Amino acid sequence: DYEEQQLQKEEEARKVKSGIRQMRLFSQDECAKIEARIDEVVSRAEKGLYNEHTVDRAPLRNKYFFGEGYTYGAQPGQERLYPPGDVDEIPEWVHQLVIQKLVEHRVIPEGFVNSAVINDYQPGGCIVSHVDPIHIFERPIVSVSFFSDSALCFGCKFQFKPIRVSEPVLSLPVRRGSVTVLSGYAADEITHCIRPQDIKERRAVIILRKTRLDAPRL
Ligand SMILES: [Mn+2]
Repeated sequence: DYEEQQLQKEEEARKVKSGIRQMRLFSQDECAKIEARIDEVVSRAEKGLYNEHTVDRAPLRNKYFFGEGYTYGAQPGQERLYPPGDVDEIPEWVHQLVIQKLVEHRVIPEGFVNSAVINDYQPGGCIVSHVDPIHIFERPIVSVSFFSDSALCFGCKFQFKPIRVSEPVLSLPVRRGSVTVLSGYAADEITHCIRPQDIKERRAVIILRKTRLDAPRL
């Protein structure tokens, strides 16, 4: 049975990989300049200069929503965009330093991205198993990593089983300055998550997405 389980995990991992594209697009210098602006965002949030729904604080992780943000609404799936104008606009530097570079290297089309979420993790931070809500966001899902090298996990059923019973279907290395593009199986047909032990130093990720025109709002 365990041999079968193992072969099955390998097969699923192949399928996950089919929907993953990665590249290193930001040099150490570009990363440093972007990292300084991420620190500016954190500073302005701590000064209380953003709207309430822009900033979501948790013990080992903060989220900063720009352009569009979402939350669980009263109950498609339950996630809902905030009302228009509730979250702060995407900062110019995200357009100029990050998105424009992605467009230049043909990762996404011009005018695709209208949502930018900055996730800032301290060592030990955790994200629950999830699929990016398909009734909110079009594919592909793009993420850009900063401050340190880490890992993104796919197939996250292990989160709900005892330690030593299960493991991620795929652990994907995500290096500082790398761009990760999720489509097909990887974005639609399996969960992803982050494990505390994989965050060894501060890690930040800029998640760049397109909201559906018909995405429901609160
Ligand atoms: Mn996600």
